[PDB]
Amino acid sequence: MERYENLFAQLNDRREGAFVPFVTLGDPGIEQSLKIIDTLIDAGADALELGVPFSDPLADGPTIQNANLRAFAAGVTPAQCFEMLALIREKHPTIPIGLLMYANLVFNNGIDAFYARCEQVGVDSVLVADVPVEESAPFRQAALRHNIAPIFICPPNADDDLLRQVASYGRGYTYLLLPLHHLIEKLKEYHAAPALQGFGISSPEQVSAAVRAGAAGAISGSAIVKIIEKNLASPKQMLAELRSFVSAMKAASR
Amino acid sequence: TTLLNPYFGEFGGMYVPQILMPALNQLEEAFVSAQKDPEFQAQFADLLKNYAGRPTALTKCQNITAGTRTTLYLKREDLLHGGAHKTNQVLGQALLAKRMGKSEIIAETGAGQHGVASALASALLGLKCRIYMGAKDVERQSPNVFRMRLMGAEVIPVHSGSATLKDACNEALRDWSGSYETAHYMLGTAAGPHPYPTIVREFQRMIGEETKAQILDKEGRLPDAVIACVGGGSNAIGMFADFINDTSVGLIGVEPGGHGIETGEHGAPLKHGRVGIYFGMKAPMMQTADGQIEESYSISAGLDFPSVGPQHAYLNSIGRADYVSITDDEALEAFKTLCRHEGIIPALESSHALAHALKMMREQPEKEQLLVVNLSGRGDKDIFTVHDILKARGEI
Ligand SMILES: Cc1ncc(COP(=O)(O)O)c(/C=N/[C@@H](CO)C(=O)O)c1O
Ligand code: NA
Ligand code: NA
Repeated sequence: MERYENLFAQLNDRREGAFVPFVTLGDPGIEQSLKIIDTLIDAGADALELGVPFSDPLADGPTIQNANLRAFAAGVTPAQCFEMLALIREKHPTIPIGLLMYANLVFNNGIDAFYARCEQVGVDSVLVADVPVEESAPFRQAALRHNIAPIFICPPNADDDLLRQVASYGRGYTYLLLPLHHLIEKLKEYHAAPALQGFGISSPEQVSAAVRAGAAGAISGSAIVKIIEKNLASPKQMLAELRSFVSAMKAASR
Repeated sequence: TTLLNPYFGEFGGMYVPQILMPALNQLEEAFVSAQKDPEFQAQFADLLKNYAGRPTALTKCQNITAGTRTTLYLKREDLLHGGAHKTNQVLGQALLAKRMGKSEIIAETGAGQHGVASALASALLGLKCRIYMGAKDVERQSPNVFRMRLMGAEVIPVHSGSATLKDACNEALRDWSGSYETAHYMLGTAAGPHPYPTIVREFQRMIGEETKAQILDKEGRLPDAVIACVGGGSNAIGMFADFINDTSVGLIGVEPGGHGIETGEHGAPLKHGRVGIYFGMKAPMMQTADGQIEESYSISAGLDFPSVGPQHAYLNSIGRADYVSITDDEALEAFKTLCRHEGIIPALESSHALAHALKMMREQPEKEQLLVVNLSGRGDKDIFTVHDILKARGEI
């Protein structure tokens, strides 16, 4: 499919940035997670980034560490996450769906088989958090064979060699985390997938700022999860607060 | 691009977030440079000799082999300053930290022995040391926590995940990814992302080099086999390395069998786990069927690393080294036997290596064999654990 290509073309028509929330699948439970995700979409999310709970998320800070713990407390497994992904896609045919994965969960039952299941359930991209471009070949190849975009992080300490590699290897979008203008213009020069800024995006002004700097949009890596954490005792207030937040963040992409 | 091969056959690699790759490349370059630098080697040699106490004895055990055709030597890393082999490679890594202009050390620890070694090296060499330790481990290792603190290190309990060694490993990597301009990550075993398996081997290889010289002096020939416990793989690869090209010499690594392999309550991923990708490397893992990382179980606290170094996985795959397991009860018996018959109190980790040598002897008592066991540490730290077990049984 071409879900990212179609989204960016549509956003470019409307002079609009993308806003992409992250949440952990199955946090704080499967049912509530499904409702959370439909609320994010209804409220204006342009795409989703979805985590699968993993025992040892060594690229994640405390907010997401705790989300994983909640999902494990609810007994959430990768198999259940894939059942969730199929249901999400069946409800929402055009929204790009990206996974944030740890390498062991991709490798566990075979790299090719993992990407084949992603294709079957309708996932569009996979970012493997602990696979640097240097180790990425079998992941990117399997992704592309199954019509999945492999997503790479361009970190704050990126050099030119890395920019060229990420530009060559990535698809869908570049996950942006040396001057910001430099990275963004260099990525465009090298024909990289459109850049989404993912560093500490927690307020509307940061969305506007990302677009102004020339990025195609912004990813909220943990702010959505923080709202879940804060509202655990009140499922209905949780949804209300998520709606208000996503609405505000999307409004800022204009 | 790296200077050195990050893999041992299919095992190893650099499976870290992209943000950490510059830290690994910097460390590899500093190591390669250090290995060609006579000044670095002389400073390392001086600390090993005059601070740590190398060379360590090779003790012939006078009583335990009586009535058999086994001759058994113990390489006495229990006599190194700090009471275990961990001290050797911390001194080398602390010097690499200084070579790179770092002023701070991060370390992970499970049983606390690597944490103590990191703390003592940091105190000697003027580095600010922080140690991550799973909260469950902190609770059960108050003596070591206190030593680390007496030596001026900050000990940070880790409450995420299982609150054990793996979780402490994650936290150390998280810290380093933000702090690597000023801090060095002093990884405690021959595992993790390249270049650590290589560095840790080269900074432990004096164990085997000395053993070779000592056994030649005393016996006029190489050993038939050298035997070492395997938690993450550092003391074993330190003993093995200099013998790898001596193809007649057996290399035997002993993983913890815990309550027995068939119970699943063990720590023997090399022979009984499944290859996965975690902690920066592709290696055999303790893991669930759906790929969640699990803990290693052993009576011994130090055989808790839930994977194994990739060079061991490689040496096994090609048949150069053989790996076996020893249960809690076998290790405990070997502990008691060495105390009573040789007057040496061995670490419970090391007791796993000794137990397998005793099995080699007892199973075939008329087989002529010259064995060396790496005695990776002393067992003072274990006497309460042993006491509690012997009382529970009713032996005391
Ligand atoms: C006296 C002794 N012998 C062997 C080992 C086993 O480690 P390798 O296989 O030699 O690397 C250890 C380990 N201890 C670690 C993990 O808890 C630590 O202290 O942090 C040890 O303390
Ligand atoms: Na004898
Ligand atoms: Na292990």
